[PDB]
Amino acid sequence: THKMAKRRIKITGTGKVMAFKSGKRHQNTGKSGDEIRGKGKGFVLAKAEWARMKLMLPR
Amino acid sequence: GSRKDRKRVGRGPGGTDKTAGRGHKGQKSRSGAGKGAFFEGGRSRLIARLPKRGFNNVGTTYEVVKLSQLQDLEDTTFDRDTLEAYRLVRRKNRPVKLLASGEISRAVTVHVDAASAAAIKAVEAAGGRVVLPE
Amino acid sequence: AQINVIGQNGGRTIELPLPEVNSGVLHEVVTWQLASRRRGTASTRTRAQVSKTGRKMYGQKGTGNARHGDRSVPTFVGGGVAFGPKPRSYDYTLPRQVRQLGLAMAIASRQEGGKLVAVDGFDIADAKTKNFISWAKQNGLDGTEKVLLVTDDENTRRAARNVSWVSVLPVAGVNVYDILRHDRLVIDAAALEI
Amino acid sequence: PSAGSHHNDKLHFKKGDTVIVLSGKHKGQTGKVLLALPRDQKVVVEGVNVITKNVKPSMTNPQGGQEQRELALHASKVALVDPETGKATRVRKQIVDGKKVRVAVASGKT
Amino acid sequence: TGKKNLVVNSVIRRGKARADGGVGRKTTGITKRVQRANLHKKAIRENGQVKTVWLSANALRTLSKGPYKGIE
RNA sequence: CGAGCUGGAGAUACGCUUUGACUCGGGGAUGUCCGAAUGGGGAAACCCACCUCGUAAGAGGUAUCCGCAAGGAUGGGAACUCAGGGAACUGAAACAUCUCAGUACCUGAAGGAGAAGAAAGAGAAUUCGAUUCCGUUAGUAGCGGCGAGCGAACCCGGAUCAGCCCAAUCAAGCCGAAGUGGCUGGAAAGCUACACCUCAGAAGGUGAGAGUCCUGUAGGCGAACGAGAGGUCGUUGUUCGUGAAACGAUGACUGAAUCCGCGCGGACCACCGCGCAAGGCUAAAUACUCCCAGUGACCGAUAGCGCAUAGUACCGUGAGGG
RNA sequence: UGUUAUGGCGUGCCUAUUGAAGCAUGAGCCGGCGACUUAGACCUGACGUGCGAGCUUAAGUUGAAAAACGGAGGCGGAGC
RNA sequence: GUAGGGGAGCGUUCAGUCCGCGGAGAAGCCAUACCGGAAGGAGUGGUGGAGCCGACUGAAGUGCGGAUGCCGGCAUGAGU
Ligand SMILES: [K+]
Ligand SMILES: [K+]
Ligand SMILES: [K+]
Ligand SMILES: [Mg+2]
Ligand SMILES: [Mg+2]
Ligand SMILES: [Mg+2]
Ligand SMILES: [Mg+2]
Ligand SMILES: [Mg+2]
Ligand SMILES: [Mg+2]
Ligand SMILES: [Mg+2]
Ligand SMILES: [Mg+2]
Ligand SMILES: [Mg+2]
Ligand SMILES: [Mg+2]
Ligand SMILES: [Mg+2]
Ligand SMILES: [Mg+2]
Ligand SMILES: [Mg+2]
Ligand SMILES: [Mg+2]
Ligand SMILES: [Mg+2]
Ligand SMILES: [Mg+2]
Ligand SMILES: [Mg+2]
Ligand SMILES: [Mg+2]
Ligand SMILES: [Mg+2]
Ligand SMILES: [Mg+2]
Ligand SMILES: [Mg+2]
Ligand SMILES: [Mg+2]
Ligand SMILES: [Mg+2]
Ligand SMILES: [Mg+2]
Ligand SMILES: [Mg+2]
Ligand SMILES: [Mg+2]
Ligand SMILES: [Mg+2]
Ligand code: NA
Ligand code: NA
Ligand code: NA
Ligand code: NA
Ligand code: NA
Ligand code: NA
Ligand code: NA
Ligand code: NA
Repeated sequence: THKMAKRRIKITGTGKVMAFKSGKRHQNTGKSGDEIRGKGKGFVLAKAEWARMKLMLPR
Repeated sequence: GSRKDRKRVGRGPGGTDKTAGRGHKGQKSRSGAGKGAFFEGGRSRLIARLPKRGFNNVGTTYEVVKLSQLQDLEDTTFDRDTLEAYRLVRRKNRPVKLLASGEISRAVTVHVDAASAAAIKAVEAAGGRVVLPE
Repeated sequence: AQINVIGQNGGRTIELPLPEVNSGVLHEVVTWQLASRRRGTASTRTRAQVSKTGRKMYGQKGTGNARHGDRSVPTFVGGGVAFGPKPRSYDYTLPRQVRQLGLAMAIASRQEGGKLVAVDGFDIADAKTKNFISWAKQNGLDGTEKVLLVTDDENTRRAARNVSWVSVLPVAGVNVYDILRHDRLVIDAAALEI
Repeated sequence: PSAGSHHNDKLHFKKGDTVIVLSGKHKGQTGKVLLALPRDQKVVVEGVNVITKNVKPSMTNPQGGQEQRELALHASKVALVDPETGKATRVRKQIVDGKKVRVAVASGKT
Repeated sequence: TGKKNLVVNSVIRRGKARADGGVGRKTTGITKRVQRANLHKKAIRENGQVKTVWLSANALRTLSKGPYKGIE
């Protein structure tokens, strides 16, 4: 599904999920401090498998 | 011969048959039958709900030419743009980039399409000249 | 290391594939070959749509002791087949390097027993056939073992028609299955050879 | 149901040629050709004698009995013989009639 | 039917919501998606002899100015 | 072609056949009645007419739509092609878009093929250069309640490759090499001892298993003579769902120029570049298969077509089933 | 081996279920028919083989009692 | 030891190859107290009247007690 192409999960060297933070960004924001500037990286060692299977080929 | 001709001893293994096993009821117990549309993708099970977009472009991809390919081995048979096809850098349709990875002193000349700063301050530093299109 | 029977004399040319012939390697080959021969043939009405039958039948509930809809289904004597034979191909392309290696290894297998070559067959002299056999009887070719001739020249083939003695092979159309099929082998011409 | 179609529906003999029985019964026994049926490959020859009985219900004085009749054969013969044995006549020629051809093997007397 | 070329044969018809707004709204939802056709008008015209056939308004305006293989 | 023939037909009688019977090819002559059915009517295979030519019998003509005439067409076709019209279940684990899908069906037209076609193009190299199809690009670019999911094109390779004309050998068929004895047997083509052919060891039949018994195959021969514009409004196509939305197309209103011209190059403008509509036709490469031949790690009759013949018996008012 | 008397012991089969000899489901008997397949140079992994820092063609052409030609292209090779 | 995963094999049809068997008689059917760890295999006899084992390898319309399964035949209810 083409959506997966612009979705944080790119193909890295090793082959794992490139994620960010889906905590709260746009709509609904105006509390806490650096919780907003927390746009780092994400990695999951339990949903990589069932995730790269819709984009592994089109790396 | 044609009768003493065996197999690779571990090439093709017998196929899996589901009929008869004195205790085989293939698939789950319930909710799995004549229905192959479950899938593992979708849009609510670990997929969507994720907050991205970015912006897709994909313009020009260059061909990495490891410095160790030019230097190290080989006897400089000139790079140019035709004789370099035989240097295991056959791609076509895209320009060629020079990058620095091998550290070794040797005077060679390089004729690619684009090159990196370090590469230029690496080839000339040991003798040679990198020529780029006008 | 096989010397030519009639004409010159060499045989030291052509390197032999290592090791000393490998069964499985010919296995992969023959299999592929016979596979490219199998023809697409499957007279079966697998589909329930392909056979002649209506779509409605008896009532779902009611009649009792039934529960069927059409009469073309696999459970019915006369209907269609469940997962039957479809007309397909099964012709792949076994990697070239491996086909080249094949017959090399085949000849190899024949260079350790029944190997035979010959330049020029002036002995043949027209069809006749008879003098061809007489010829064989002067080349260890009793007619007890199966043989394959892979030589050009029409006139020579024309004079070669039998079952147990030899076999004709136009324009060096070599084939691991063929050579390994017959016992002795008669390369004769040095076209593909050397 | 096929029958005799296996051959090109032609006979290698006529209805007045002396022929011998090759294989089967009456080996070597010869006779003349009475009936020749090309399709069913049947040939009547005064040799193979079979004592049959014609059933006559009500045909004016039935009087049942065992009459003497012939039995047909297939290509189970050898058409035309001269050296006292079978032969494979082919060689064609002519004497005074160019409109018809003849037969022979190594002899010429058919 | 008209005179020149073929006529009638018409297309479908869509219907959206939230028409306009503050420089581009949210989006356009379609709701309609039904299909219709278009008819035409005739007139009493002759060609060579006494005829009536049909005459589209377009071809009428066009014929009145120039007799393209025909006459009022 | 050279002795037989007298249809599947089992039987009987009478008969036809060297003045070449049948059979196999190839042209003619007879073809009632119905059926596009067409003299009129008609619940098809029936009923009723008139006119003309005439020895009564009988034959001929008499439908409608285009033309001076000749002539051609309304009919029928399994599938395939183009066109007019155009679903729903289903999917989105509900459902309105979107998918299903321009699928199914319907209808019109035509052929052995159609469609398409000789640039107001593709495209970004100041390039290729009719169309179609195949491979690939690539499942990329892109579309999408941005969800389900849908999905090009250019370059390149390959099948085949032409642009010219208006307005101002296959069907008959013949020829065709090479075996005898003895033995088991009801009967051998098998066993056995010798021999031969082989530009013929494909195959079928013959009392059983088959080179040399038969028909044939390799090969050779082979006829009278028969074939080969723009814009606005409503919408749509292409990947394009109103999105910045071009362009093509069309219904309704309007309505330009033509040589310091016109269109296009994803609103628009300048520059730049490609191309010149509103006229037409046009092999091959492509699809499919009723029909025929050959072939099959295709069936061998609860299979294989439904049928080792039957769309029959049988069921239904009927379509239809079988 | 067959048959039989007597003793001991002994809750059909399947399915579905927490739990079946179940008074839960199915089924008269036998015969035959009858259900995890096939496709897409697709995706991913195990095994095996040929090559190896390179590894392979597709359409097609020419030949077919046989197969070779065909490198447009795809995967390696640099990532962010 | 159920769901489930893993391993080694039996059997059937077709195919290639090899060794062959068959009128003094194949396959198939029928009997049997033998062999193998299972799937199974073999000897002998009976029937039969044409074809078919074994080994190796390849490919599947490949193994039935069930589905109120499909077809067919024959039972029970009863001499009611
Ligand atoms: K298993
Ligand atoms: K069971
Ligand atoms: K591997
Ligand atoms: Mg920031
Ligand atoms: Mg269950
Ligand atoms: Mg449950
Ligand atoms: Mg289903
Ligand atoms: Mg999906
Ligand atoms: Mg959810
Ligand atoms: Mg009941
Ligand atoms: Mg059937
Ligand atoms: Mg009439
Ligand atoms: Mg439409
Ligand atoms: Mg929308
Ligand atoms: Mg649209
Ligand atoms: Mg427009
Ligand atoms: Mg049947
Ligand atoms: Mg039956
Ligand atoms: Mg119990
Ligand atoms: Mg009870
Ligand atoms: Mg119960
Ligand atoms: Mg229940
Ligand atoms: Mg017999
Ligand atoms: Mg099955
Ligand atoms: Mg049962
Ligand atoms: Mg009951
Ligand atoms: Mg029953
Ligand atoms: Mg009583
Ligand atoms: Mg009672
Ligand atoms: Mg009573
Ligand atoms: Na990246
Ligand atoms: Na934002
Ligand atoms: Na004849
Ligand atoms: Na749905
Ligand atoms: Na139609
Ligand atoms: Na518009
Ligand atoms: Na039977
Ligand atoms: Na047994």
